[PDB]
Amino acid sequence: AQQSPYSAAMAEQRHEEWLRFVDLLKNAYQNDLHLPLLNLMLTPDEREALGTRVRIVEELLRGEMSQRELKNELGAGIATITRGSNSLKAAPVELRQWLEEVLL
Amino acid sequence: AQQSPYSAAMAEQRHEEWLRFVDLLKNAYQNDLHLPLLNLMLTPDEREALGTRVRIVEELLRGEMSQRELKNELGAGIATITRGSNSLKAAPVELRQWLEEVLL
Amino acid sequence: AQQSPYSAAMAEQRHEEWLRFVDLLKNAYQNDLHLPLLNLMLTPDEREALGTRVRIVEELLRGEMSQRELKNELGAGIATITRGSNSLKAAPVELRQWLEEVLL
Amino acid sequence: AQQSPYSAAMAEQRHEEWLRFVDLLKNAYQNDLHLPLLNLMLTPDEREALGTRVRIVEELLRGEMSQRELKNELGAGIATITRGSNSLKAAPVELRQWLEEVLL
DNA sequence: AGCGTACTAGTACGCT
DNA sequence: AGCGTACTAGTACGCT
Ligand SMILES: N[C@@H](Cc1c[nH]c2ccccc12)C(=O)O
Ligand SMILES: N[C@@H](Cc1c[nH]c2ccccc12)C(=O)O
Ligand SMILES: N[C@@H](Cc1c[nH]c2ccccc12)C(=O)O
Ligand SMILES: N[C@@H](Cc1c[nH]c2ccccc12)C(=O)O
Repeated sequence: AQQSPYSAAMAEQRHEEWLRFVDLLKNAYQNDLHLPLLNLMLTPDEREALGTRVRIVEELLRGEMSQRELKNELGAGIATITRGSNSLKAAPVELRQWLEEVLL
Repeated sequence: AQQSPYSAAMAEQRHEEWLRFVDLLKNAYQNDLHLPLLNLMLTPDEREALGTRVRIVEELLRGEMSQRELKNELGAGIATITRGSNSLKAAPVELRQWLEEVLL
Repeated sequence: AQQSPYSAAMAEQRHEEWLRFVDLLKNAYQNDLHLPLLNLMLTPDEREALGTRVRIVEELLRGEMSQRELKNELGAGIATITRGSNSLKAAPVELRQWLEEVLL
Repeated sequence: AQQSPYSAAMAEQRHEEWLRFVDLLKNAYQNDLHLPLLNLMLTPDEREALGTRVRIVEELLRGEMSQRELKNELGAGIATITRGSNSLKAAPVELRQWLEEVLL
């Protein structure tokens, strides 16, 4: 939400800035300053939502439990598992297969 | 927005789920799959908000422009600059001083 | 609003000046002069904002009403409840659990 | 600032709530939870402003330096010393004289 | 359906 | 005079 422009016009300024973040975080990891950087850059709520999403993504690829079970284990809405499910469908083959290795 | 509990109870699990994210992303960067991973894990809006926060944090450390100017440059609400400002106050000395190197 | 520095520089002096306040107020309570001391030391507006914050913090721990409700009851902006909410998230376990005793 | 009503009407709700704070802090001091309580209740900026005010009040009573000097030592505006000066004028005799003991 | 929370809008006010 | 920041207004959006 950033006053939703859907405008091809400047959805561009708010991407090169995102890449600047991606790069800075990159250095942070290398200097071991990623944790405080992520504490500075994300809110507590964002960090938690992210915790849940990795579990969802992991378990989905794992496929050892129905989505209804996953939702119970995590205390999540089913909508949130579907978001992971559809996103995963769109992820590149490379990413999906690398995830099934590290995450499994 | 996950049933806000402040609950000493399990803010640890979701916290441990969050650390699982931190580690995975760590690997992603190392394997050069961070970009799609972050495209899979965050929504377009989160990516953008993050772009703006790096700018805010950078310009605040830089301290060459008032916050009223920063707000006009970024098209942000003053409240968002204050969140960065207060957060920065809370950041570790280590982090603030490294940011002022890479980010300046 | 005192020349926001984040400056490792002297955030200790002003911090040590702040601790001088904490100790003086301590004495005030013990001698029953806290009320005028607090009338001397804070402005009318700070006292009032503080009244609203205790309510927010109390009601959030209590967790019996939604934040939309809290906001109407108190005539506050939602942003002010979120500040309380996030602040509470960061409070030590000792504090949150004692608050839930005296404040509930 | 709380949308400035000057209205004798409800400047009252936003006083009994303030007394609730004064009382809660009281307990906090007794149980040694005043520090985290004050970290939860005040913003960083409020704590710092408070450090400066105690110094101002102490030094004014002390009267060993002109106000122009005080201002330099503290890096304060002269307006801020005048607020202290005028407030001190209005403080009860009891308070002023107790201050001159503990603070001097 | 409801709820928590980050955000752009634009104020007041304590400070230097 | 200028500046930092807490606030009421009311949005969007991720969540359960
Ligand atoms: N940790 C910050 C995250 C944040 C939100 N908005 C920001 C703007 C700038 C920098 C950081 C932030 C917070 O919880 O408030
Ligand atoms: N890219 C995903 C991000 C996401 C949101 N919720 C999720 C839950 C699980 C995994 C990913 C997500 C999206 O925009 O929808
Ligand atoms: N420490 C809190 C102080 C605060 C501001 N607004 C609040 C509302 C409720 C409770 C605490 C607060 C902060 O800096 O944000
Ligand atoms: N009661 C004082 C609070 C105050 C503001 N600035 C100060 C400076 C010094 C001492 C007290 C103060 C007032 O409303 O003005």
